Amino acid sequence: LNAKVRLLREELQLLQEQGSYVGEVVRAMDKKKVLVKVHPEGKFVVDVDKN
Amino acid sequence: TLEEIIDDNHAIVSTSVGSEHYVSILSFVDKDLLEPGCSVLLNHKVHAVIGVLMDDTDPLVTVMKVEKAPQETYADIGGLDNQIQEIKESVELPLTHPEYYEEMGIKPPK
Repeated sequence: LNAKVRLLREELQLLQEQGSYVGEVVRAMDKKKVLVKVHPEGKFVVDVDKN
Repeated sequence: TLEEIIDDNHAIVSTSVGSEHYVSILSFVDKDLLEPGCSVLLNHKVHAVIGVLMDDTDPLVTVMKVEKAPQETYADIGGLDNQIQEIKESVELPLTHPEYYEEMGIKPPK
């Protein structure tokens, strides 16, 4: 019963955030980079994450 | 994209970002691999050249397939023989023989 209450107070804190762009990956490259075309925007080379 | 190549250590660039910054090129990438109208990488606030983009599109030209060494041979048709010598002498023969073209001094037909 207590666990659930702790879940609620946490949630309020996190919520101030800043979002993520949607893109589509054109193709992956072995520099451990990806070329992406963002939809209203341009295309970029971006560095993959850890996971 | 690099618009055009201004050889007195300049170039024209069109940015869809905002800022541009005239920089010295890195030593991995040179200007001898830069061609006019080429795509290149710029930073989004110091707008400098990391590398040239290595991702190029499909030949957009009219219908073509390129093929290295097709399956078929010319031993299957027969009795046509003379025509077969004619293409032989023109196309195949100079590849086979450099020095026969040197003696005569001329090219087999284009």
